[PDB]
Amino acid sequence: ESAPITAEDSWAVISAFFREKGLVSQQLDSFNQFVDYTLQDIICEDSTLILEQLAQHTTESDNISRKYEISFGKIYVTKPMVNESDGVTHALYPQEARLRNLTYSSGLFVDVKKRTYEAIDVPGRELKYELIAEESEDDSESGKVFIGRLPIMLRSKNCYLSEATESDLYKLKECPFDMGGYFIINGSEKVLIAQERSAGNIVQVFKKAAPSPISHVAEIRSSTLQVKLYGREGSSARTIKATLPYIKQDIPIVIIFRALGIIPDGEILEHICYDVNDWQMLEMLKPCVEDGFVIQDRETALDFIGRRGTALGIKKEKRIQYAKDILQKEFLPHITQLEGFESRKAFFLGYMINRLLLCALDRKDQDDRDHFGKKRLDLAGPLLAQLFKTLFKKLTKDIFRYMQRTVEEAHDFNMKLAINAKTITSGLKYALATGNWGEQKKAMSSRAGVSQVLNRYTYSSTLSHLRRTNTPIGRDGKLAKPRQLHNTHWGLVCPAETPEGQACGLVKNLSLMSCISVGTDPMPIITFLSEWGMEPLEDYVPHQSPDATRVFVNGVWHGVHRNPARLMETLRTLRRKGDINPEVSMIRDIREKELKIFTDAGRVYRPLFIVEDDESLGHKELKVRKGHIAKLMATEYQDEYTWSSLLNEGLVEYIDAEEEESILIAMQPEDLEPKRIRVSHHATTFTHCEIHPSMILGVAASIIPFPDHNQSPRNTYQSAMGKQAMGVFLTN
Amino acid sequence: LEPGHAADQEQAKLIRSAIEHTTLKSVTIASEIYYDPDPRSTVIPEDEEIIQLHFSLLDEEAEQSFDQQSPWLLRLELDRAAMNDKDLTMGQVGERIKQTFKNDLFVIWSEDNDEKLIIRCRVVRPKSLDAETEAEEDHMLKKIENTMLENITLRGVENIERVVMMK
Amino acid sequence: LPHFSKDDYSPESKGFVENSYLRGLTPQEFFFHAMGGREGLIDTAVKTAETGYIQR
Amino acid sequence: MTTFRFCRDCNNMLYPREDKENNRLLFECRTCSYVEEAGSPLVYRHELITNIGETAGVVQDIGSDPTLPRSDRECPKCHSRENVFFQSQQRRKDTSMVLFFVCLSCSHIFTSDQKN
Amino acid sequence: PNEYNEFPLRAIPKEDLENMRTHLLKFQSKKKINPVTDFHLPVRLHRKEEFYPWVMEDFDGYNTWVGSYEAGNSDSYVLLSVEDDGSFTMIPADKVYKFTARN
Amino acid sequence: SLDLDLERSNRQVWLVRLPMFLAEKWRDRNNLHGQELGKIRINKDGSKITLLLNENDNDSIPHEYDLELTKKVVENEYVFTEQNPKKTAIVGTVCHECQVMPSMNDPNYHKIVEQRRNIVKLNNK
Repeated sequence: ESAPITAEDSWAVISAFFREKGLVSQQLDSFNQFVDYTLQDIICEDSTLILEQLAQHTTESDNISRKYEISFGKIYVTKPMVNESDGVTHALYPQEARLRNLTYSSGLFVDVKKRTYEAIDVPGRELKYELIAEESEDDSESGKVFIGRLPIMLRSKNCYLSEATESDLYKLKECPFDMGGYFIINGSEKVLIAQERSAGNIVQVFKKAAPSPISHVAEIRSSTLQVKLYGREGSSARTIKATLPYIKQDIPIVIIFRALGIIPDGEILEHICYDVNDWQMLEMLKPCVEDGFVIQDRETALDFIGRRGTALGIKKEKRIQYAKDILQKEFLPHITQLEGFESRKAFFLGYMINRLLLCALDRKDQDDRDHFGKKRLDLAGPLLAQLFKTLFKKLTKDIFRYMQRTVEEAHDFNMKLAINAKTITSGLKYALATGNWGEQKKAMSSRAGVSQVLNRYTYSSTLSHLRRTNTPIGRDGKLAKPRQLHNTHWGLVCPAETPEGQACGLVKNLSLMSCISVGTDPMPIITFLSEWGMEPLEDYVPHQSPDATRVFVNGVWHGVHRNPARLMETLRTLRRKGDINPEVSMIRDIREKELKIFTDAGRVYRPLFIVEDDESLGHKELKVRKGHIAKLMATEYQDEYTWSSLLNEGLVEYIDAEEEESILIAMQPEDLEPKRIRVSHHATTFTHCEIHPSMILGVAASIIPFPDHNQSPRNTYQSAMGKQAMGVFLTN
Repeated sequence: LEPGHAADQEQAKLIRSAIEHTTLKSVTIASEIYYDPDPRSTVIPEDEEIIQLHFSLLDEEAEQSFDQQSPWLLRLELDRAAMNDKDLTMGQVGERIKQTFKNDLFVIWSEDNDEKLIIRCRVVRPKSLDAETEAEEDHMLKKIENTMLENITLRGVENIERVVMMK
Repeated sequence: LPHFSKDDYSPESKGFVENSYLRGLTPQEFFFHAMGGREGLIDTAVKTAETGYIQR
Repeated sequence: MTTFRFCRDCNNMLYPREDKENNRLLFECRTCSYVEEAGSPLVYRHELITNIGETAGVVQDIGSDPTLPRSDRECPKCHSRENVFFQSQQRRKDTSMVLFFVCLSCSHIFTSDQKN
Repeated sequence: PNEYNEFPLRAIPKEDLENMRTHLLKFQSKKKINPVTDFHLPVRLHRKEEFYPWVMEDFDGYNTWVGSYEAGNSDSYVLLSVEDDGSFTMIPADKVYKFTARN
Repeated sequence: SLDLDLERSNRQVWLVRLPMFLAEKWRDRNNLHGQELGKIRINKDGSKITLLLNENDNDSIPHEYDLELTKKVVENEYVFTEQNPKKTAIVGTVCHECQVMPSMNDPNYHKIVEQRRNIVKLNNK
């Protein structure tokens, strides 16, 4: 029962995987995340609306200043239903929406509370408002203000189809072979194809050809910061300059450090360079010190900043305050926004310029822009959140404008009249139907093709359509590198199946087991990380400990550490034992002494096995055994013991395209022990195994027989032509 | 090449050297900007041997101009291989054209037989320089040293980066 | 590829297919063959248009 | 090899200056009155081409990287036959393919090129 | 090796903390600065709520320190005041200020 | 309100870092009345330090934690107090830096880490 594993067990585990997740799980999970959590936060961002009407001083009775406060509360979502022209209300089902050209959607209810404050406007004195009237109907059903209608994706949590059995689907006349994952808009089925994006909060070092004085560039997007190094290699003149937002001329780096709060010159180099012995680092930083030593004053730099604003002739002190506020408000917002976090910003700027200068000293290379680990996929959820935020902002602006208008006439406003509930509904319906992802007024410049009409020609065509990703680069753009297949696509993208013509390589189809992460909070991770022996970045001195690992969380440096091996072992223990959900990625780079933790959304991951060293057998072996496979067979035939049972026991692990840079995988299980030509790989420190190589293929190419005896373009051609065969697209 | 020189490699390499663009920055393994406060004597033993060579080999005008030599030095440790590749004699090419161009930089230079080819490039300026000017030694000399490395052409024709032999 | 070791220069690790279409391709050489084919696919799909413009 | 020198008062780097009546070099801080006596006529250095031997880079805890290969060569110091080996980690274009071996036990660095 | 010493853990009541507001006073220097010699008593400390930075000037004006508030110190520090009985009393930390010397 | 009280500032003061939950639990006002709430134990070699909470406290909190040394020598840190221009008084100079971690021997660690799991699951973004 302690025996090794054979490929039959691999197919057993895959059978369990598809019996648990499904082929369209990504859309459903993104929609559930959006509806349950993000929708509440989008309104809670802008709950309070304030009107401050000062006294017109026309008469004594007009000397009272007024304040109006509007606040929002919970969100309630009903099951989809329709009200006919007669005013009768009945629950709407997909058949009626399809036949009658309706729109599958539901209604949204939000709590609203109002407050009125009145103060006596005494000139020369601060206004002291007092609570007088507060309208809050939380104790009655009239408090739920109807705000709009939201489309519903099939088979999601709200839809009636979620809990339907086979006889339920037949009496309602469903195809049991239908999976959901699409909207019904205007009586036609629509689907949202995943949209590819380049990640943010990651410093990237580039390079330039030299007809121009530019030599290197360091980029970060949080708001953008460019710290450029000018001066050719080997010359005496070295310049390092940063380009801040709303500052045009630009100013050097030592001036930035002086303005930021680090006055002494010796501390600058402790911020930049983390190795005392290296002399080339300081040699390249010498001209910066020489030029920045002339001015020991923040205020000259702040005067530099003040002149370049649109307003001209401002007094010096106001310019000082403005330039002071620019740093904490718009300079690297992804670290912090509130006041007093200057040490973190100074160290992060030092780290960025350190990495730029390291690349400038040929110790490393340019960042690869094609690496699939630096790309995120936007599903229905994020796109809906974007559009909902925009429309809600416009709607609340309109409410404020109308309420001001009715205050001008001294008329009480009806909250059920100030709201134009048609704005949200019309905007969402127009965006989903036309596909132009933007406002109706500015739809010309918005993204297109985001929403497409589902293809039902054959069943495999529906399957292939619900699993498609688009790379929003100009399809006539002559950039060859995004088109070509890249080393990081192993197991996450189908190599065979791609369109032909102008969309070659730009349209991608996932493999059978490449899921996507939903999103999770980073705060508990940071709290635990500081709990288990992490020194904060405030109390970090380079010279006391020059061999300290740096610690990152989603691209913001929080400090250092001294013994990282046990931290990684404990972190992976907790990730494997369910204390943290396995969608979080945790990489360690030994060569540069770095730790990176990612908890964001949009990362493609695939399952893999786990290799551990068994001393009783004297060598390594998988954690999985014949007992687990027997339990899987028992549960499958009984259709308990499921895929999550394997996951929580530390038998499988989800690996993205970034952690893969620091692992070793044995492809066949028998390759882990000490026709065709199969070579015995020299490795002996294996960490994971491939569940099965066949899964590196999509859904289209999983029907060719013996695909490896074929030239690859032939596999591509059949993956194309498999969507034009005639057959039973649905059993109903 | 010419009909006579076509079959022999040596005239071909002479022509190849005579065509390629050669500049000072390419021929210095260490064109190091050093402090040269008193060029009369140094601490490094290697340049000390070269010192007495020219100090017994300088004319009366050079003896008068001893004070014109900059308080900083272009100390040229020159690579033997690069110098011999372009058939570049140390003295004639190092000094004739360089002093002829603007009478800007004088040199104490050794014969090629020394194990370390060390040149001392000391710029020449009138003593009539202003007090504020004379105080800012480094300010003039770093700039003129950069303009010296970049803008002096020992031999060759412009814009031709490489020349290569083929059969 | 994640199945190799750092600084590997052997032919089988750098895209050499020692099998045949009658024998069968192992996964890694299958992947490398796929990239090789993708190159020519792209070539046709775009340089059709460029050559069209030149011809006109 | 010129080294930066910081003033003992405000940590600012010391600028050179000359003393004509004694003809001696000094380092002064432009912000305070500190002056210190120069010990050598070597203040600045500008090399052009780097004749640096290729370096293995960071070595600390390199034996726990599981993507690094192995070898059975014998240690020249502790006579152990297990070690890690890798190519030069400096990314110059023209670097040769000369290996570097780090011993498992004594953490000793050596190369496969035994040139006398 | 199991010999240990005994330090009881005491605290300071609310009546003393009400009129005693604590503030972490941090000086930036590369040298061990002590007020016994480097400060000529008395010292003048004022603010010229966190908008005005702290200013600590000596009687002769030679030693002037300007202190700014550093925020985001997520570590809630504690003060361990030693009493006459050798016990340690806890004092919660309210604010942290960093001082630098005037040029 | 100008002079500094240095008459009793000669004694060295420990610098200890407490965990967030433990520190917040120790900010309780009712327990500030000079009550003896815990004790420390120092090894003969001084490498291992154990903090044991007194039994007078509720059994809902772990009664054992361990301490680790960050810097063997700690310099240029002073502890002050300010009371009612405000009158300031230095308390002393900092001697050692130590950090608190939960003890594995006390099972209550798991419980609070269980609560940590309870913290992890509820909040979402």
